[PDB]
Amino acid sequence: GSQILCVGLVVLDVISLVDKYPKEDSEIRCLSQRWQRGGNASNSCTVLSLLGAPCAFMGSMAPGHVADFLVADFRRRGVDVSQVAWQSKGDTPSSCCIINNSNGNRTIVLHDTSLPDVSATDFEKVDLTQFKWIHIEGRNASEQVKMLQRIDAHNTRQPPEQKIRVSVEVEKPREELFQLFGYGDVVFVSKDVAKHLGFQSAEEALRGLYGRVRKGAVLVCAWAEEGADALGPDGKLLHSDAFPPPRVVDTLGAGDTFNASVIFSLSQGRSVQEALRFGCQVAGKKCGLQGFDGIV
Amino acid sequence: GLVPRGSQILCVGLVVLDVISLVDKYPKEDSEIRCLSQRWQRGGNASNSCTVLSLLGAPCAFMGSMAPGHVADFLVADFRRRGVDVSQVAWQSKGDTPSSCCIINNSNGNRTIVLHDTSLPDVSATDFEKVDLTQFKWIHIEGRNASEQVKMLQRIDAHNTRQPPEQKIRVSVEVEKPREELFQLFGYGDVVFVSKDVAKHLGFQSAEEALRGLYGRVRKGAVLVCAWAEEGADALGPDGKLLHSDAFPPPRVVDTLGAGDTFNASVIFSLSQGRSVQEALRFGCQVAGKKCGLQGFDGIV
Ligand SMILES: CCc1cc2nc(C(F)(F)F)c(C#N)c(N3CC[C@](C)(O)C3)c2[nH]1
Ligand SMILES: CCc1cc2nc(C(F)(F)F)c(C#N)c(N3CC[C@](C)(O)C3)c2[nH]1
Ligand SMILES: [Cl-]
Repeated sequence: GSQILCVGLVVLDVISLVDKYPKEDSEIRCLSQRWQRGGNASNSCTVLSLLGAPCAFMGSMAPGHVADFLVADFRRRGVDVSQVAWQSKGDTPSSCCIINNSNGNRTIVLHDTSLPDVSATDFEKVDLTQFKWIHIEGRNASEQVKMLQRIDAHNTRQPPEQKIRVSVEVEKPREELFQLFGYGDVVFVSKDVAKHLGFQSAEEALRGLYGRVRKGAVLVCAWAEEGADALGPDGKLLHSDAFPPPRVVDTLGAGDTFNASVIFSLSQGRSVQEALRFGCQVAGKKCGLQGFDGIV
Repeated sequence: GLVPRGSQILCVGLVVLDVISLVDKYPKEDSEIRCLSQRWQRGGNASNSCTVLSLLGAPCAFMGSMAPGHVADFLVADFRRRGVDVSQVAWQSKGDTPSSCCIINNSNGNRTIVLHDTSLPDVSATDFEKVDLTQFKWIHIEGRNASEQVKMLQRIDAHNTRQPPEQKIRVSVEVEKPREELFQLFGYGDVVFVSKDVAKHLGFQSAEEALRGLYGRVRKGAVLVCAWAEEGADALGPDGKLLHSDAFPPPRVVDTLGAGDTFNASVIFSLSQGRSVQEALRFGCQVAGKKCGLQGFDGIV
């Protein structure tokens, strides 16, 4: 088990870099434009690859010239596309990303093409013996739970030595996804999902939502400039201060850089404290760079 | 391939990739929202004119700046989809192929635009010097880099001087942006298009006021054309006769985006076909009117 699998989205991010965020009905002119391979799992993959970890992407892709750019990006990164669930009905999703240069804030206007999501069926044809770790980006909850149950089942039939570690990301404040809370050894819950539940801090969110996690699972919550916090079976709250760059220029994919760096550090067998710190470290380095090149 | 001699209408100007999103509410900074619909459209004045000329049944070619890439690839395949000849493109070593982001609010209809970057250089007089003019019957220039286009226009004038009247290249100019640098372009071309917005910024309040007020700026024998949306369009020749055509509005107005370009290309086409300035104004108004009740350019003819 040498690879890390990331199940989720691949999107074409059409990035416009603005000197100030536009006012409604205004006609701003951007400083620079760029095309970049997006989607949470696709970003985590980039980050993992840059960190030296052999990784594989699994997500739906619609053949076309857009997919040709995305696939070429994965291949240039060394991201294994073999497990890609190629669809026939639909187009590859795209998004319009306004990056405010003065603060690094990112505004994503997503076009979800209604492409069929990766199903338990697509997941059943996957050889789980090559994977050290598997990360699922919370989208089709009910169907992903079937992929999650399939991993638990494989793990029981395996020695503690060659067991697959699982991580789950709850990013959007969707009720269907709160069932995944749930599964996986490491559960990543976004600051957005936390505020949706009436939690005003990462520690509030952790203490409040730990009940919802599997026995032995680590619940992780990043809180932008406030750093990130973790809560494991011991009940001890772990915290990492952020690593902000002096000039924050691009936060697009920062949360993904966080996730992949926590998964990476924990995959390398480091403490949750060390992994929390490293997550913040790599996410913070990224926030001072455009794209993902230069974080290591 | 082999283009026959004096057969094409050339359009020199912008090509841009417009990514258009329709949203429930305008997105606030640092938010990940889902759009209702997303369109990737080929825009730009000379670009749009080419599309219309192709639909009208004219062999047409586009000359604009593009940088090799995936944005250029989408635009070149859209050009070809609309039968536009793309062999005159000034391919660039530095800069980004223009791409604009438009956010349309559902609840109020207001459009927020993130305009393309300055990075890509315009078509130059040295870029235009390389073109063998003989395959063109008409050359239309969208006013942008005025100093440089003036030399292009001087070049067409030079070419024309040494040709029989039956093989002389007719020329048109579009001054659409209210930029000072452009107003020198009035003195060039056989047909001069002035926009309602340019006319207003110069103090004019009607097509009549604009044509009578600016006809002095044109060269001897030129036609100065001004379309004023719902008020129709006027043309003014060297005879001093102010021509007019009323607008031909559609039953319900769908998309007005690119209708000025549809008008321009239709006036050019009609004049290129040997029709009169009055017959061309009319046709221009008819085609631009039909376009307004249609989404995109699909069935304008
Ligand atoms: C309000 C938007 C925003 C600003 C910002 N700044 C930083 C900085 F500390 F580096 F300056 C980080 C980082 N690391 C960060 N996020 C991105 C998601 C995250 C993993 O929770 C941390 C941020 N998010
Ligand atoms: C204020 C926005 C606007 C509405 C509108 N409606 C029409 C209609 F008459 F068809 F209803 C036309 C036309 N033809 C038109 N313009 C767009 C450029 C043009 C060549 O001057 C004509 C319009 N512009
Ligand atoms: Cl422009």
